[PDB]
Amino acid sequence: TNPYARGPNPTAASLEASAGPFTVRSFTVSRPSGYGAGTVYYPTNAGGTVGAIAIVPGYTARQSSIKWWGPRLASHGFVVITIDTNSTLDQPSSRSSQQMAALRQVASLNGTSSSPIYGKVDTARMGVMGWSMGGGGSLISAANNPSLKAAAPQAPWDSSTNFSSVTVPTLIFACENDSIAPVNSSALPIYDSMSRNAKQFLEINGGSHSCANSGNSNQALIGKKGVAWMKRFMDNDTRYSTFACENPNSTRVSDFRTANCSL
Repeated sequence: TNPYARGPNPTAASLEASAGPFTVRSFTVSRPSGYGAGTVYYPTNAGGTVGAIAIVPGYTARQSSIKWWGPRLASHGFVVITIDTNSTLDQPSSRSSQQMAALRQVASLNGTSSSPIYGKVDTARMGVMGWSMGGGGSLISAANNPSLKAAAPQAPWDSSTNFSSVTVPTLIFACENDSIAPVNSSALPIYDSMSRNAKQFLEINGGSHSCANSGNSNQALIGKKGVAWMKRFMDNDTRYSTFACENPNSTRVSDFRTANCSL
């Protein structure tokens, strides 16, 4: 038995719903250490300790842009911290440092008896997500921290597109009609550069730069893929191999690629 498997056996319907099986609670981090602000989402009675995911917004943006991932991921068995950065103008490298500082504080809170997540986290199993410059920061986090178990940035941008060192399983959400971080100069070159990992490229048909943000029109598919990826690679949970690695064969997807990802 896989010691990290949590929750009921997945179905397409349960992964496409607005929330999974677990009840979610949240709190604001009182004294954030190394980043601007944080909200922690966590499940009640997930059946064991769970991995932690840190999510960072883009340039000029705040937690609201990426908030929907908190309850969505937490309700399937993850502790999620969404952050504001020290300044909304921080660059991707600074976003990566703040993302890792947020994970370090979640690990610290796991050992803090007064914290609602006391004893709820497996601090050896962490993942990174983020939008735009926060997506580039997530790739920087993966490159610099290969002990991370999964990355799933959305519409990523960085000055450099070369992430060939990344060995962390990485799902790239891309937005077909992005005019801010255009797919052909950002998300797709980033994806192509990664030769050392399990990876996936999922481009949302007709999507603008904000196509995976809170309030987007593809939460069923995007949330299914995000949860399935984190389940498969943070929990080593082979019940999610098909969901994580399959082509959706959906009109909502304009481009799908995957490598080293077996059904």
